[PDB]
Amino acid sequence: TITIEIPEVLKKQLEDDCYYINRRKRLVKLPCQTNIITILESYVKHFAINAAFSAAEKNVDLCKEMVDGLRITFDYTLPLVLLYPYEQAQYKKVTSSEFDQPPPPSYIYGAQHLLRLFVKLPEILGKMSFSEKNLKALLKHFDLFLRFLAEYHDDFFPESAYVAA
Amino acid sequence: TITIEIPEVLKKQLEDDCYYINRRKRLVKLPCQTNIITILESYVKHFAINAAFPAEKNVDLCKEMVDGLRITFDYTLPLVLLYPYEQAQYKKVTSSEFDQPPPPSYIYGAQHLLRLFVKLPEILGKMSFSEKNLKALLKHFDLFLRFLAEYHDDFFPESAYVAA
Amino acid sequence: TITIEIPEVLKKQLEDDCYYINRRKRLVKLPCQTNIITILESYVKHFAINAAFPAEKNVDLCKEMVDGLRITFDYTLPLVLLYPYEQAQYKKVTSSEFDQPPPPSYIYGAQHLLRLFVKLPEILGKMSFSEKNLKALLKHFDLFLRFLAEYHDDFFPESAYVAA
Amino acid sequence: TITIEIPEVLKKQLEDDCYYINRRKRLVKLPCQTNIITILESYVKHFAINAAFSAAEKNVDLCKEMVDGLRITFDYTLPLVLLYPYEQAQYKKVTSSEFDQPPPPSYIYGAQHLLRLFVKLPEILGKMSFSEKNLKALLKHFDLFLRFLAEYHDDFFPESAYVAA
Amino acid sequence: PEVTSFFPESLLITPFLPVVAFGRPLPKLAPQNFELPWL
Amino acid sequence: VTSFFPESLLITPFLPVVAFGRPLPKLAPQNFELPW
Amino acid sequence: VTSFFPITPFLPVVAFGRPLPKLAPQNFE
Amino acid sequence: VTSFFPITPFLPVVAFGRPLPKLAPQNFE
Repeated sequence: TITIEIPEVLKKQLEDDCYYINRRKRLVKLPCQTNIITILESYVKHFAINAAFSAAEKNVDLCKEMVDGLRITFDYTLPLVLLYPYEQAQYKKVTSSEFDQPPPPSYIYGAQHLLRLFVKLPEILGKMSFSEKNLKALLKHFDLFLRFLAEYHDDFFPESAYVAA
Repeated sequence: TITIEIPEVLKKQLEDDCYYINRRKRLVKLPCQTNIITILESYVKHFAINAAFPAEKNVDLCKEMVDGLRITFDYTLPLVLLYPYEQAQYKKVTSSEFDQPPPPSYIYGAQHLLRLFVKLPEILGKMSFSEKNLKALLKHFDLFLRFLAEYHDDFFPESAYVAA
Repeated sequence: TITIEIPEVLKKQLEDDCYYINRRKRLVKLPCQTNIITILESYVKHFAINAAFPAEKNVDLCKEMVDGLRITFDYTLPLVLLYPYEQAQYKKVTSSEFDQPPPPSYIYGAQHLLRLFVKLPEILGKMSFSEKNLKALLKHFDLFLRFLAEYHDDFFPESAYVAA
Repeated sequence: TITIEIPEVLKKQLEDDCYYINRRKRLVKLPCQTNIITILESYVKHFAINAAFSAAEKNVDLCKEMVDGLRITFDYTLPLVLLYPYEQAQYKKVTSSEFDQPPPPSYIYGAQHLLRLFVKLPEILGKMSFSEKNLKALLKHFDLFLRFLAEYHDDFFPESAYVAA
Repeated sequence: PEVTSFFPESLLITPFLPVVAFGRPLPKLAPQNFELPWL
Repeated sequence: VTSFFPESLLITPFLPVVAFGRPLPKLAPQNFELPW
Repeated sequence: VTSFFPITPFLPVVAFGRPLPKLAPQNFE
Repeated sequence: VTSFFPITPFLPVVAFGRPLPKLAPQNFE
């Protein structure tokens, strides 16, 4: 089985997230001022400079594939496997309002839900059969991203992201 | 087998298109000032104005068609809609949101969009449509093709093609 | 979801089967003196005798089922019908018309054929059967399973199992 | 495009075959006393003694895959693409008479129809995308088989194989 | 017997088992009368 | 009905939605929960 | 590695009048 | 070479409410 280790800073964050929604009865305000598209855009910039200057790991092109994979994976996953029972009415309401189709989850949700995906990812990645060489390189790129997500946790996860409605 | 009739105004247009590229050795300037995304957005508006004054007066059903077209085109273009000469252009164009390759829909225009209507029946045969849904869809292509024929002069300027 | 009810005589048999292999550490002797090809050939005769004295009493429809079973089994066995212990046996058995690997149907017997009826519903879910054809088919499994239960003593001798 | 060269001895044989059926109005007697299963069996034996005693082309295992491929390919191909308009009634009558299903074309037809397949094979092989390394090895194994078929043409192709009601 | 949307999980796709010759799936052939590529 | 059998049996390969170079798989709806 | 990345209807295996689905290996229970 | 030889439903690309078939490259005519 596949394991993707979560930085304990973000493990806590996930526990907080849970407590907020199904206990303190709170919801992330949507759309997030800073959505998943922009979070991912930010990482790519940061990846690119951290290569050029420093000292599959340092591959900026390989990074971009990962990020794009994430936004496709999230778009599909969110309404199926990443919601809490309480968050259901919010999803229905949000997607109901290019050709006037339903905006994709990536343009609506933010860091809170993106992180949830990293819990489900191993399950999902097991079901698509990756080659040995390609999987390791990919899993490493998640670690880097998670490291990045932990390193700037204060900025990506403001408490004011949650709402009482 | 599925048939999608092309208005003879556009049939001619397609014959012109062919002559330009593999005989007069010309190429559509890319990106088109007016691309497929905007052509499709224009039709939706002027479907909805038309509606104002159950089947194919369903503006929602229209929108599904248009979105299908842009997905189908995006996939189809580099595989089945190019001429042998147009190959180098495609390579060069796609090489230059996350700095990925812009999708064919944002680059190409009315010239190539029309080509798709030639290949569509073949493709639509391969995905098994229900009776009720296929007829409704085919009618929505007719309407779009009439729309395309009705404003043929605006959508198809000759100056769209180049020597360089 | 599809359900194929197993006669409780055979349900027990399946529980016995399990206990033998991964607890009492036993294995069906292979090849079985009476294999799946012959079991299936026996049922067809029986069916035809029973038919004499709808789609139920349709001998041709019966034959399609039986052939489907032997195809389905041939494919299924090494993937979804083995126990972890039975793996080394399979490897050894298939290793020894054109000197290819004898198909599972000519090697295995009633013990494994029955296992398939547990997995069948989910497999049958994945191939989309028409309403009319599925019901007729499921009924033909019931008849076969009753047949299997009716002569359970003959098809399932305990001596079918060994332990080094 | 893929080319499979036919030994001119067998090219002639194919021209004869044609003349017999749609001009002299003749049909191969079915089932053939020596069918395709046995022809293929015979080649494998011949291949194996040859590899052992001589001077991918020598790989007896690779040969066996070819032969098996041939009988599967033939079974499927015959009633679709290998018959002449006149031969249609024969096929219908033949297959109509393990579980009392229709005997597969391989057990009924002989050298006459097997050869026909080598005409259609290139088009068919074009449609399944073979890797470079695997295709060349395969095409060579057809050459060897065709050489074998030409070398014993008198035995495999008796004229008495054809019929007239 | 109207229609308002072309869109409906039954949209998911099951890989099926190919009949395989020489390590590749057997392809589509449309019926055709046998003819020799040299008249 | 007399036969389970009928060209319609031929199988069309369809275009996968692809993430990280692999097709996206089936997921049955499920309420999100933390593995600890 | 520099990418996670690298057309014809086919004949299927048929049983009971329908194509056989591919199955991922699994221990029987 | 010694052989000519060398599992999950997937999400497809959908258009007009149905999956898009894969297409073998071809010159337009």
